[PDB]
Amino acid sequence: TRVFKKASPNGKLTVYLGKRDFVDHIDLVEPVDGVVLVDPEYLKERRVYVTLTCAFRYGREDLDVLGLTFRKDLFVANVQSFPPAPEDKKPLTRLQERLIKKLGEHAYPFTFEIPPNLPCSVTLQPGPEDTGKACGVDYEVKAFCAENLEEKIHKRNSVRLVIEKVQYAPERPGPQPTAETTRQFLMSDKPLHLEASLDKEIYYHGEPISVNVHVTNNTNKTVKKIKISVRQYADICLFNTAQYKCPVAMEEADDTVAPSSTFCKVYTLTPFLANNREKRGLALDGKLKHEDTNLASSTLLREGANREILGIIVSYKVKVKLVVSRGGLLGDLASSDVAVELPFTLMHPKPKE
Amino acid sequence: MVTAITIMALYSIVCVVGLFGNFLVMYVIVRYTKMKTATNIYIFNLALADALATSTLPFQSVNYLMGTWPFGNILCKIVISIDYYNMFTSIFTLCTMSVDRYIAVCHPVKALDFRTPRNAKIVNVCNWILSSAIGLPVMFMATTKYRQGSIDCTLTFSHPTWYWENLLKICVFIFAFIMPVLIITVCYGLMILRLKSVEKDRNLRRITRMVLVVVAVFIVCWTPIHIYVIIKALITIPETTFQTVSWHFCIALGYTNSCLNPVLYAFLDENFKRCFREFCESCTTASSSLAK
Amino acid sequence: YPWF
Amino acid sequence: VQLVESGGGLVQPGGSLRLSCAASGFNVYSSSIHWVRQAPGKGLEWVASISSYYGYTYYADSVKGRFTISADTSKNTAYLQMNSLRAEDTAVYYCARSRQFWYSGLDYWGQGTLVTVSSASTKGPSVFPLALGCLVKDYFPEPVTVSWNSGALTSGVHTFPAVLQSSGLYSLSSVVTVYICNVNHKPSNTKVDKKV
Amino acid sequence: DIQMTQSPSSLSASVGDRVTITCRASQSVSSAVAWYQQKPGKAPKLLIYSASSLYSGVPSRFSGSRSGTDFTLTISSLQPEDFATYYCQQYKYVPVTFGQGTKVEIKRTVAAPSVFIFPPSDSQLKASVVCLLNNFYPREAKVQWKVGNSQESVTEQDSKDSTYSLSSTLTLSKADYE
Repeated sequence: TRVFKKASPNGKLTVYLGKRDFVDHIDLVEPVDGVVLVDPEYLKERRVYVTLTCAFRYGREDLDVLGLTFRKDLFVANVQSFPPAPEDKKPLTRLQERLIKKLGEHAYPFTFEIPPNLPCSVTLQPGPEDTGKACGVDYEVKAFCAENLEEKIHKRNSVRLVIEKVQYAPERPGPQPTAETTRQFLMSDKPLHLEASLDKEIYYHGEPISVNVHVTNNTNKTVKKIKISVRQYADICLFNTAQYKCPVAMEEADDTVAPSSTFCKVYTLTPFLANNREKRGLALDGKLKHEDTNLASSTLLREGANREILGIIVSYKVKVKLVVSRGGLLGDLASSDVAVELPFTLMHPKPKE
Repeated sequence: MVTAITIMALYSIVCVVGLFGNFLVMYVIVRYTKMKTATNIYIFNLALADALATSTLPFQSVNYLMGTWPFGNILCKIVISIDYYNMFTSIFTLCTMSVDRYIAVCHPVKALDFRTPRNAKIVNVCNWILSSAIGLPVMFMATTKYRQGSIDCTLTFSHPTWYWENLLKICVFIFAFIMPVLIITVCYGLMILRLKSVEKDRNLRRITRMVLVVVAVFIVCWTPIHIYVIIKALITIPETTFQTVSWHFCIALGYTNSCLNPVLYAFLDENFKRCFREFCESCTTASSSLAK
Repeated sequence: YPWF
Repeated sequence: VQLVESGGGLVQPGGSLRLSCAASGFNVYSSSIHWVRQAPGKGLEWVASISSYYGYTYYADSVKGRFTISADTSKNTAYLQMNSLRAEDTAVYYCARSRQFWYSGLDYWGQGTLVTVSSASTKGPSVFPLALGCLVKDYFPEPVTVSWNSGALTSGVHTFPAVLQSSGLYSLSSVVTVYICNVNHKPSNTKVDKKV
Repeated sequence: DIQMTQSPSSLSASVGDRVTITCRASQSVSSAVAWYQQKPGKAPKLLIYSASSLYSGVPSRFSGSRSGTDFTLTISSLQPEDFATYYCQQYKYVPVTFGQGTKVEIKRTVAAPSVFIFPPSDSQLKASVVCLLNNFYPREAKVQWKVGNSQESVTEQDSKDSTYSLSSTLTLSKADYE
């Protein structure tokens, strides 16, 4: 068994973490267990604290706007490890007890209970080279030695490790995605009828996505092209929450549909990161540091939870758009569009033990 | 004499201060920080516009003291066009910076994609082109007359003077005084209410004081000249020493804003302050065993 | 603004 | 669930060759494709790798500039273009598959195709008796089939692996102990029947 | 670059015995060590990954472990189908480097070769002497010159008597032989 360790620049206090990936179950989040190793000789009268904070970054690292920091703290938890606080009566995890047994008597445990229904670790892709710091939600465990919390702490006396709060695909598949849209232009005849569906709701990263398109064009308007695209929606929730949109994959076929006819076809799409390196603000999965990441997994939320959850909430949809040729007595190059949306889930399969 | 040299001294000191500050900020921006952000481009554009606008102070000053324009017709047109073009350019650059900060604070999600430096360059070029719609026509009507005893540089109208001159006056009043102040005050008010909608309290108070002082200096510098121009257009005024010191003082304050803009937008920026000061330890994450 |  | 390799054969020093690895049951974006070669009588050496999810592409330090790996995602196939094939490139090239996300070793490996870059050509095996077995020399290229009495005493014969001689052409030997030995060379269609 | 030292290069065990294969890494790889098994004439097959996790379908008798930069593959009960060549890879950094390879063979009693000498046939010198060692054990063996460079070839372990075979050939001149 191996555990992660990090030491302060002065090398006096070091903190031990069993793992750096914490699974976010909908009902509860896995506890953040760890042990900090200190020494009474260095700390004459100070008390060491461990703080777990959730940092959300609004914009670029440089302020350049009245000198204010675009960095919100969505959740901050604090605990006094040494001396052992008689206030908290939390038990000891088996990993924590093993760490205490392995380390000396100068090792003290800390545990964090992350409340449920919080944003996961998501980082926004900066696209072209503009900034040196990432932008997004992340979690970090910091342990520092100080006299009291309301005090500036030197960077030489504090450790800090980024941790990931991740979610995995649900063990059971859901209802098959399906969308329908009927449209008539000038009440000529029976309306155009578009039907689209996906083979399954939950897809994993790198798997192809099969879109079953079925069109019965009963009107007199010919369909020029059919465009299938996968779009990533990032609910960047804040004061006056907004919506970010980005086409991750696309396929614009030239399959025409004649009036009073039908056309059924299956289009296979695959969202991957090779062709999406130039899209600024694309939600990534948010690893520890600059490393191999992928498209951010769809955020799972409780159906009976609060809607105004700050951070980034990632979701994916498949848009099937038919561009119909427009023109009657006067022949122009204008066109109309009939589109449907098929929401699906993009996650990682649960690791097998 | 005593009452005819104070105006000259005031104009000279305002001009030299403006050019000194503008040249300093231009050199620092172009040499040290190297214009790698949208804001840096915005302050650089403001500095260029303000320096160009203030560079015409010696010409007007020597026209005042001599009572004539000894340069010539070409310089007459050049100075008129420069003054009008760069005054509009400065005010409109202020407006664009105000709306940029409003978008940055009120809509950070939209600012993440709407503050690309290419977009800033496009905005500044569009501003300089839009300000040209008065810079060229004034150059197309800036010939000089041999006035009896003077060669004064004025604006020519081949159509009814009392109509087109008042039209230009009111157009400058509406498109350079009231709409810009409206844009600035709305943007900064939306910013301050968004900030107050939430150590942070002291920073918020500092930001409120900064936006308030910017608005106050703009609305204190630019309103007296426009108000007095309107009053002069409406009713004739007798000429006295108080008249000839006030008329000029209003202009001096109007260029004081041009000087203060660099004194505020640049010399208080954090990155600019760091560059000006220049001009004048983390372990790695490893692993360890765990006996069973 | 005005030319004096 | 299957990896099929093809495009290997005799090449001359400096020539070119292109190997194809068709992946059935795998997605080219959810899995990375690796090429591992095994020299005759040696260990495994990684050659190249491609990650279609990221567009990344890696090569060994001994194959950079010469070897080129690509992938056609439509057919779920990976190609390895090999230019300037030096004599040290004689090996059996395996195409392997690993999980693109959270790499967990080479789960699936292909049967592998032998790539021989010998500068020699097809030659005939010269049969010399040993007064009891027979020895074949200059039998290029591999393989060489040998049998005693046309397959009668097949149980009690020991055949040694072919060793590349200094001339480049391989050689093989066989022995039987208490007749006639028959040898068939498939790459040249030459059958020789000798009696010790 | 990381070089993995797999030892021993070759071992001889019997059915039911316990076999340990050692793998040492030059640098420090966290857990990115995989063990593969390759039989003669067949592609390698992954056995363990992450230096401790058993791959699906692999018999439970195979077990891996780590102690710092020293990785070990253990077979609790050697089976006749579990005698092949085992490699040790490290996928922590690119390039991925494999081990030298440990070859497992069946253990039997010591056997003595029946040395034979065959002079070159007249149909060839119109020129290569050979020394032939048949049915010897263990694999290690030497040769003695008796009448340029000599080439030696060794076969795989015999399926019948679990023995080996060796033949060393050398081309001579017409001075000593004639």
